[PDB]
Amino acid sequence: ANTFLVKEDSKNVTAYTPFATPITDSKSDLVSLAQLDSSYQIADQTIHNTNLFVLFKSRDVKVKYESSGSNNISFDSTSQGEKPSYVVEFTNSTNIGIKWTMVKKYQLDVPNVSSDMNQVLKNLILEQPLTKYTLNSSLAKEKGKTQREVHLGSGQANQWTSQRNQHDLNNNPSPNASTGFKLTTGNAYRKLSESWPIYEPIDGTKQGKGKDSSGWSSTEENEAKNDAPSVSSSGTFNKYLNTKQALESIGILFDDQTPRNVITQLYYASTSKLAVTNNHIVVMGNSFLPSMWYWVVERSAQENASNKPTWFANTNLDWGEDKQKQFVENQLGYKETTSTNSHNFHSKSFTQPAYLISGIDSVNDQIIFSGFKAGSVGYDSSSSSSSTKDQALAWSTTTSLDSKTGYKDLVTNDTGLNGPINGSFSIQDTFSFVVPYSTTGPIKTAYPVKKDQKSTVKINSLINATPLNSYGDEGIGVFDALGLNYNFKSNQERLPSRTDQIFVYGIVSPNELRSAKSSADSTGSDTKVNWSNTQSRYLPVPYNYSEGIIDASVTTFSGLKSIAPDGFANSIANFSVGLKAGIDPNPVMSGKKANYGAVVLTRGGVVRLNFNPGNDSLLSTTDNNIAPISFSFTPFTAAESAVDLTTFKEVTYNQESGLWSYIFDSSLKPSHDGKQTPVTDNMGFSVITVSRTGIELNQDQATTTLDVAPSALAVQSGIQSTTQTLTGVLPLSEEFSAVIAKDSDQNKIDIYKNNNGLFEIDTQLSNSVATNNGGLAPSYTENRVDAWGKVEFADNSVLQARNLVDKTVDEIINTPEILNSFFRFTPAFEDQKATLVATKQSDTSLSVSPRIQFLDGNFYDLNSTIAGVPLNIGFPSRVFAGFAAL
Ligand SMILES: OC[C@H]1O[C@@H](O)[C@H](O)[C@@H](O)[C@@H]1O
Ligand SMILES: [K+]
Repeated sequence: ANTFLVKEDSKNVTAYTPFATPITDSKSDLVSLAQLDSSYQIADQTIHNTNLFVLFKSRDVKVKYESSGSNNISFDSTSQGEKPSYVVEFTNSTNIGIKWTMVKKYQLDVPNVSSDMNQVLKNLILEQPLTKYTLNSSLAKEKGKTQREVHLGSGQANQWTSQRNQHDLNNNPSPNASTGFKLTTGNAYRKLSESWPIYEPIDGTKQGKGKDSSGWSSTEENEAKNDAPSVSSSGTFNKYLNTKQALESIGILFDDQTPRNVITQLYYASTSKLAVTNNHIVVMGNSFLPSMWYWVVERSAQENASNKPTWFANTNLDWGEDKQKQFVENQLGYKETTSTNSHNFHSKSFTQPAYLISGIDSVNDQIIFSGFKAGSVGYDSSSSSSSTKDQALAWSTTTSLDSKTGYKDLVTNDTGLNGPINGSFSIQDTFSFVVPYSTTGPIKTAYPVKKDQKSTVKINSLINATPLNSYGDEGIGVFDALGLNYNFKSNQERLPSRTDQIFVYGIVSPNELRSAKSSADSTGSDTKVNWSNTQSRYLPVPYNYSEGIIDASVTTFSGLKSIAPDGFANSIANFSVGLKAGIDPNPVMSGKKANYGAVVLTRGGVVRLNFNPGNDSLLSTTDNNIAPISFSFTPFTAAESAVDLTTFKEVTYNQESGLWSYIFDSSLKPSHDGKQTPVTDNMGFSVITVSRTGIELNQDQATTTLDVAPSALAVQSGIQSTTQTLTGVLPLSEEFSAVIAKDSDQNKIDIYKNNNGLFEIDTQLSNSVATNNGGLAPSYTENRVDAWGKVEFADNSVLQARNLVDKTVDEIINTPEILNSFFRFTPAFEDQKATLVATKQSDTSLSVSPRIQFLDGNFYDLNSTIAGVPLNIGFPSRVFAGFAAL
């Protein structure tokens, strides 16, 4: 397709030429054409093999979770909420213009619930979602019991050394290590059948009700409402933010002022992104809410099937080592043959149940994904003298200082594997949050349930709204979240978490997508998928997005000062958006296959994912000292960091340039603040351009293997505005972009020109391109250097003067270099090219008409079409006469 598809609104897609003009009648209500009702909106769209695949979801959708029976998750079929999300394949049925017709329609059904799964879902609890306005202090949660309070009691670290052997804690130096955080204050935690509030606590260390749902609605909700009342009032906001409009902006659904139940929000968020292969449609969730499931649709699915989603809790990833998997699985909750009705994901042999998915794409017949591990830990829901009551069980898993430095060794270090170990330690006359070693034998970690309460205790599963496991308001949590934990060695290597701020990526083969479909369709007990072409990576938020961190008074989440420039009030929770794959246009040594990669934005930088196209694997190298070479992180400068990542609108890739274009649109900002103040900086847009860097695979015998990861560079391109409403950005070429925007209520075309890496508006080219006189393409004027340069034809007297009269028309016509001498071209931009096309008119004469490059690098002439429609640009023709018939 010689066209650009532009989503004009939530229902309509219009086809645009490279001249930034709409193809007449191309505008299509794809919702109406999918035979869906007006409550449906376009979530995402992609081209595969010339057909258009669109993901729809409905603002009317209602889902319920019933703890008993066994079709536990269903749509609310009463009223009008039986509104599943749909993928639709459209094909263009005309050779002239655009007429979308529906080919195939696929319903995304609610997930199956096994007996085993439903025992976990029963007491599953989920944090209220993170917004734009969530503060470091909002996330902060009350520090839980120490490891020795849980095990021994109110009863002294004098008896810590005598006793740690009777509680499986041999040689453990960390009696004062935290066992997690309290669920009586903080961000609201709610079951699948409950609703999140519109209120966020300013200090979650004091003002939340956490999971104390019943406390919230009888006591604290009234307080929050009087403090933080929705705009018509104006309130004090001493204690609570009100983020209703910010919740709406991230796809939270509402019955008036009340958010719909969690299961509804999960389903609605879960149908956000699609990708398409020869055999499959894959649907995944957005970067804003955790998702617990994803669809694998078989494109052959009969004309009307219910395509079942696969649980992530049934989807085993390779985390890079078996050990990196154990760290995640051990902190999911208490496993035990001995305990009763104590059901969590770990105890029921499930794996990591939730991700904050960056996006999904396809290259060749492979699916590529990335996301953040959503924090998931056990909590103690006991009712009576249980010490950890109403407490989440979570702990830093950050590698000790003594660890073998060399990635393999850093990430497989035993520190905090089975339970708590870090807090604070003064070695010599200096200090560390990290345990200084990994004596009388090997150091032991144990799960913070004391031996006696082993058979009585109720440890259930929760899911956090961010990539942090541990919200506890201690020093280590800040250092875990911000990447500040360093060894004291030679080359001073950074010590990673493997539970907090963990990024996940992979490539998924068609067989691997087939097992997921088989897991989703499992009768009875849960079937499992293994995805083996996957990795994880400790990816903290840049420490320089915070201020005033003490060391040389220890700062925790409740006092940590955000200066985060990227649209988030918080400086501790990482975020990712716009994963996108592309084939490298740069040739490879022959007998090897084309290179491909993907990129994704995270807070403070771009990540490059590197694949080996030989066998559609993660790129790797033989040495385990150097870090999985499938991942590279390049930090942003100030200009990239100033971009509000919550305004991400779309990402395209151009195979000719080998460049990614990330579009940001400020109209996506919410109407109002957490203080209910109208947001006024919602005008404008921004483009970030991503390019590959480093030595790429298979250039020459030398680079058949690599021991340095290819990476990417994100550059705020110069294409931005604080004044215009965006309609679209057309990346015509590496040298040019067209922006369609409105100042008033009509669409204006701006041409941005790339000057040595920086895009600048070119007002003369803009005026040339915009002067199309209501046609599809820029006008042509003889006397003007316009979008088409300027052509001056030689006079007819050049034939006689050059003794070309002694040549025939047929000779001249088969000598392109003679007929390049019948004009002088002035280019409008450097290296714009032009040739003359010749036509015999008689035995003695011919005409010539120019063929001229536009900004896209394509040649146009009298016969040019877009979508089969003649452009009728207005190129001249010139007769030359007096040639011989020899
Ligand atoms: O158990 C920890 C203790 O080890 C002993 O050898 C020292 O007396 C203390 O300085 C230290 O706090
Ligand atoms: K011209």
